[PDB]
Amino acid sequence: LVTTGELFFRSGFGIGMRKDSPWKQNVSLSILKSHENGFMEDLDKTWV
Amino acid sequence: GTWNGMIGEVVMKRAYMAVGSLTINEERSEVVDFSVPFIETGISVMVSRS
Amino acid sequence: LSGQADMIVAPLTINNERAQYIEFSKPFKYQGLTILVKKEIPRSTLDS
Ligand SMILES: *[C@@H]1O[C@H](CO)[C@@H](O[C@@H]2O[C@H](CO)[C@@H](O)[C@H](O)[C@H]2NC(C)=O)[C@H](O)[C@H]1NC(C)=O
Ligand SMILES: O=C(O)[C@H]1CN(CCCP(=O)(O)O)CCN1
Repeated sequence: LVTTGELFFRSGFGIGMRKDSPWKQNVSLSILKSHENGFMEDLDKTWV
Repeated sequence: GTWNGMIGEVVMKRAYMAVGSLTINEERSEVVDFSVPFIETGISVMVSRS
Repeated sequence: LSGQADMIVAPLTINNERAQYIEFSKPFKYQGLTILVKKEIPRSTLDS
């Protein structure tokens, strides 16, 4: 299988639910914490 | 502990909203609110095409 | 929105509608958009 040309719609996937929940701030906290320890690269080397 | 520059202006309310090519950092996250980014970046490596 | 599940974890895009309905956190994983085809077996076509 081959990819195309140039990629478009350079978006992001994150996490969000109803507004009754300040958990999403802790979610941002966790994503930056893993930015400070290299954990998404662990997920990448495991899966992607 | 005291912020300067654009972050200092925002902290001291001198600058209400911020505009500039500044990335997202945890230290700034504790003192300001990071909005939704409009473009991506990160730890990239560039090499000669050769 | 009906209250069945509490939090969502899934790679969902963030368009305008569901963002108006519910807010989202930082995008844990960046992404783009590409067409996919099963390439083609290299074959030179000619008679003789
Ligand atoms: C969401 O993030 C907030 C931001 O800190 C967390 O709030 C802290 O809660 C801990 C105990 O859970 C306290 O010791 C801190 O004083 C709180 N900090 C502040 C200023 O809010 C919270 O833990 C996270 N999750 C929850 C449970 O909401
Ligand atoms: O947020 C900021 O302050 C700027 C800073 N720039 C730093 C350039 C990389 P280095 O620090 O020189 O290694 C990147 C864009 N955002």
